[PDB]
Amino acid sequence: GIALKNVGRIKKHGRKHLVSKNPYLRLLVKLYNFLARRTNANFNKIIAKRLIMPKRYRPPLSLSKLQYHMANHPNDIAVVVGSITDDKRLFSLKQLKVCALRFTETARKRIEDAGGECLTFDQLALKYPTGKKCVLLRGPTKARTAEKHFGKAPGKPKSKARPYVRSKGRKFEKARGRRKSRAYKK
Amino acid sequence: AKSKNHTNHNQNRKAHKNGIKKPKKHKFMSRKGLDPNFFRNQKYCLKGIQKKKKELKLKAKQEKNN
Amino acid sequence: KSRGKRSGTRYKFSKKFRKHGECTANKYLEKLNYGDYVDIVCDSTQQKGMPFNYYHGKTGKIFHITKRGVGVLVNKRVKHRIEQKKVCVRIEHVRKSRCNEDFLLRKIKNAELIKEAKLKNEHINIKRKTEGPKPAAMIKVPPSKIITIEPLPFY
Amino acid sequence: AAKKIKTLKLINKKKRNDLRQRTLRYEEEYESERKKIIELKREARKNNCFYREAEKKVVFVIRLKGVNKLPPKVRSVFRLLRLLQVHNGVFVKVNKATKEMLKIVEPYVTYGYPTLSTVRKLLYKRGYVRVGKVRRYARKKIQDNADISKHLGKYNVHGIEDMVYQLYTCGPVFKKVNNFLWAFKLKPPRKGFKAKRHAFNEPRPGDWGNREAHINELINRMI
Amino acid sequence: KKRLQNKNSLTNFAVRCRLNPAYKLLRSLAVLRMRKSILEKSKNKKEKRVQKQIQKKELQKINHDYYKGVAKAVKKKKKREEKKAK
Amino acid sequence: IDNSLNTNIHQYHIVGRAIPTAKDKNPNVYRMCIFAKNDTNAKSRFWYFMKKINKLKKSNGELLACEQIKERFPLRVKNYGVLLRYDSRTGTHNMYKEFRDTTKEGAIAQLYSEMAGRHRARASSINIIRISEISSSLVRRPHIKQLLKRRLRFPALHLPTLQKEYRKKFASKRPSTYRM
Amino acid sequence: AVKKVGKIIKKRTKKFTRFQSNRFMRVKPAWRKPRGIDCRVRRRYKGTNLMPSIGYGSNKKTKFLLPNNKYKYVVKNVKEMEPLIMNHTKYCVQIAHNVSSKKRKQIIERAKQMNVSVINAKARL
RNA sequence: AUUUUAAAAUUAUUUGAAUUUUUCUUCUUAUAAUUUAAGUUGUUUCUAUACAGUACUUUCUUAACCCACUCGUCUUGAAAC
RNA sequence: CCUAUUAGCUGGUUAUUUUCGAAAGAUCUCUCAGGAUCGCUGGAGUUGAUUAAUAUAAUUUUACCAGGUAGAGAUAAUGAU
RNA sequence: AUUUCACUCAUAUUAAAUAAAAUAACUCCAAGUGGGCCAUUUUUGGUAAGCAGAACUGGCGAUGAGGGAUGCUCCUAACGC
Repeated sequence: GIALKNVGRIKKHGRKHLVSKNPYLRLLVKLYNFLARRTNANFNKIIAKRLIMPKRYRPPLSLSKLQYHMANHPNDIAVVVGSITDDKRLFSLKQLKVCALRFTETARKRIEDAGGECLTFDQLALKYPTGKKCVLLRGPTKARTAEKHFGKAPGKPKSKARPYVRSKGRKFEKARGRRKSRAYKK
Repeated sequence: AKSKNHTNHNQNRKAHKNGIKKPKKHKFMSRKGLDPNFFRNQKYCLKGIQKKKKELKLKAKQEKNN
Repeated sequence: KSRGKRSGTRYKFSKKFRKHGECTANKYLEKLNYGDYVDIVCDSTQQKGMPFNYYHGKTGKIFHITKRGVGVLVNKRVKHRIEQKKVCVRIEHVRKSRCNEDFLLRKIKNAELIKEAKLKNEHINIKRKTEGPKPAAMIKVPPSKIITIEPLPFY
Repeated sequence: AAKKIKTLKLINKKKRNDLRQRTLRYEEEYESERKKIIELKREARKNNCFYREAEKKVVFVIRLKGVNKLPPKVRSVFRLLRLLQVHNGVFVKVNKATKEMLKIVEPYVTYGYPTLSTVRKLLYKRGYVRVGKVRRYARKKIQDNADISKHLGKYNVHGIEDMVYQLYTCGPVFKKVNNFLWAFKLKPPRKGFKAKRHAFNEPRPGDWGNREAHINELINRMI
Repeated sequence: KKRLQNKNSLTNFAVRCRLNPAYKLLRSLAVLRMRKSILEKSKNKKEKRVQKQIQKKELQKINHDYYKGVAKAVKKKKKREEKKAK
Repeated sequence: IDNSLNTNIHQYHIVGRAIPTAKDKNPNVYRMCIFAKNDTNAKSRFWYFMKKINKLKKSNGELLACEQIKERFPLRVKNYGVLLRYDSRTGTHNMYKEFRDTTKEGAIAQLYSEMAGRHRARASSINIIRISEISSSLVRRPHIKQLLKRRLRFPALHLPTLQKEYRKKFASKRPSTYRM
Repeated sequence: AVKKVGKIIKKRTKKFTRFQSNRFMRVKPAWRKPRGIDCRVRRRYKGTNLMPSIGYGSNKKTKFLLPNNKYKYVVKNVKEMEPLIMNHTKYCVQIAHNVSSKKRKQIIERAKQMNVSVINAKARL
């Protein structure tokens, strides 16, 4: 017998393999795993890791946020492992070179009209194998509604978690425990 | 019937199984209920600093972009 | 069945022998600043601002200073995790902790040692030594005090 | 196109020569220290004086008990000493901190002063080394100076003889060498123990505690 | 690399010399020092031993003084017990 | 040399001294003769007695010397008188015993065996004080007084102790205990 | 006990039998892991029906190959020997149980002229 | 199928030096080899000059040495009277 | 027939291998054969580390704190004697 | 007090030691559990109990193996073939 943590086996956490059986995504994962192995590039390693992530961890990036993040590098290209969505709040776009998994039709048309272009990750590997002049970006991973219910339970003091309710009227979870007039608040 | 009232047995090894977790010790702490008339003045200080920095930066940007 | 605020503090919250009476006037003159370490020692002569039984003899950093009180962050063990607690006490029950005085003295001394060491470009070991095994010593002793010891009989 | 092989071979040759010279100096130092101790004791005896020698600064510790029924403090100390199995052995540098740690594990270990011959035998015939990436070590028997040079060469410790020197004399590179060295997995003693239950210092036969120079014969039977 | 047999670094001469580049010289010196003929030591044993007479003298003296101290302590304790008897 | 015959008791001369402090710049050193299995055990006994008699513990002390004392004439028979202090199950007693043999260590081994066999006193309960060679005229115990006659002789009534090889299971005829 | 034939090591023979299947006819000898509460075999009591474990697994270099040092391939057609034309030395062939005599004769002929060995060569004749 | 390489050692030549002063002295200069490197190779028999036996492989049945309590379950605790 | 009423209770609850692996504390409860909740556990995922170092530690050392249990006392107080 | 500029406080062994310390931290979903018992040491009630009630740690439970003839808890020691 030996006194070892976890009986002596190193335990990793998170994804180990691609779950999606999408042949194109599998080819892309193969290519970028090879790139990350054969080059020293943390850029390629990060892209290979992110291509594996679940849907909730490759969130969409809006055009406005893309342009805002790319504002200070007009000559480099922006690499997003999620999707690029159009933003109607943005008035004008300006010449963006962006590689991404997928582009919504409106975002694609807007980028092309602005004169930049949309790239796939195979083209990104072909033209920038080590990520020169390439800025890795990701959308808000914690902005989704599911996260609003997480953390401290709604009912703990100073908790910002939304409760699970059928509706949010005056007569749905608003009386005792949410105001001083009925027992306590929060 | 008569039940075992209380024991702290096995509680320590239960506690140490996931270790005795320590507080995260963040760099900044909320100043919500702390020293009013001081942190309000600190807000004024920060506003003044930001205004001076921003006006100087705007002057530089305008004079460099013509 | 009985778990009042001061339950079990018969001896902890009692003044020492011939050490009764209010605090000295010089206690009110001590300087406290934000973030410095402080010892929570309950002074039974002052009843307001009295810390809870658990925090007597603990140490913590200042996170809040008021006109006559202080808020100190103390780690308290709660089963499977340590958790921070903000205890608010009057300045009679708090005292400037010396838990880091050796650290501050070491800081200033090592600073003024490193200054001259770098001035003379001499490489110096600055860390504490945790001294262990002693070297060989070739010690002299005249035979007038090498006394022989025998185990003693029983009486 | 082949200059890389030539320069690598030249570098290896220079490294071999440096290791040779260093080992010769080490042997001279061992002999000189032994002679100096002998003559200093002679002089102290000739005079009306007492010569107390230095403590050996390094101890070798063998775990004696298994992994069941141990207090948490004892288990923590065992983990910090890297004594995880019933016949593991490690080198521990001697100071106040390590000695106090050894005190609370004393009834479950036996330790002593290793001497140069047993240090060399331990490293040569039971010396394994942590080769791989940090936290991915992959125990390998030495068999060659390449891994030693690769990991410890920045302290100029390329060589099993350098490791032996740094271990026997608690040299500047001692923590690194000791940590680089995998915990020794010793055999049971050839002639057996006396009683793991009882102390070496008890008048009855016993084993646990500080054996001092008597650890050498036990290591020899266990190696 | 494929693991192979771990050669005995103490008894297998090639790997021993590979690990310790000075070992071949050290062992050769030990062997040639062992190869010394018996006549020299036979004729030098008395010359070597006679020079240790002063060491033997001080060596007897230290133990003699130690036993004298032990006997003096014994005598003192016996006298103290005799005094306590009355 | 017969390891089945030898014991593992040796005599050690040990000198120790408290570490000098600011109170006293040079403490008085102490010396002892201790019989133990090895030098480590002898030093442990020395520090035990230092702590018991003086207020000096191993943690505040240092060892100036520890050397084994070898018998000058390990083949001359001499008589030893040994004082002793041991505690029984109900009290502590000091007794004086006598032996005769070639080495003080052998006499001490005889003493330990006799105490174990006669009083069931374990070695952990024995304190040896003042073992010394004594003259034949000062011998007090009759079982040794009888060993010092002008010419001493007796028969050899012991049963034979043969080797394992000749300790055969089946004998052709009954052996004789008379022999001699 | 292990049996060793050339490079082949069978770490254990005499396949594991279900606990208590020897003295209950409703309990078939096919192995079932005893779930139980105090089940002797589950607790690994000495001298009773040891349980199978991964330690008994065969060397994967010689795992699935037959005593003829070949992997067996079961065919039901003459058309299922084309892969064996390129593997005649490390695959032996076995005819499926439900193949008639005509097709069996054809398969034996094709295997012989393909110099591929047949396991059940003399079945149904 | 581009590290069973390189070196390390040994042998036979060879260069210079050192030295404990030499038929295992050491350190390199070059060459050619060998293994003590760089996890077992060789020889001779037998099976056998057979096509299934009295051998070999295997299943089964019996013994023999050692071991082995009734399973499932509730239970702190089941072989349980 | 409603009705396969309800049961905090008893009984049962069906292939293999592999990996990880508990609790029988606690708080509230018309609660004490139950439940919710915390703790202990698994699975999933991210951020990190992968740089013999930092985070970190049922460990020690150094420095500084807090205590009134063992002991001691009855002539120091109280209560006994 | 904050902000901006300066200078620089060991790091080439790491502001004490040691550390198969990142096998970490965090988040989500969820199971079972919420009758415990035993041993050493401490301890309350009881004449006492294989009694009742607590503290620490380790075990049994959930676990076989060698030993204690025998034995859920003792000793050694925890388990792939």
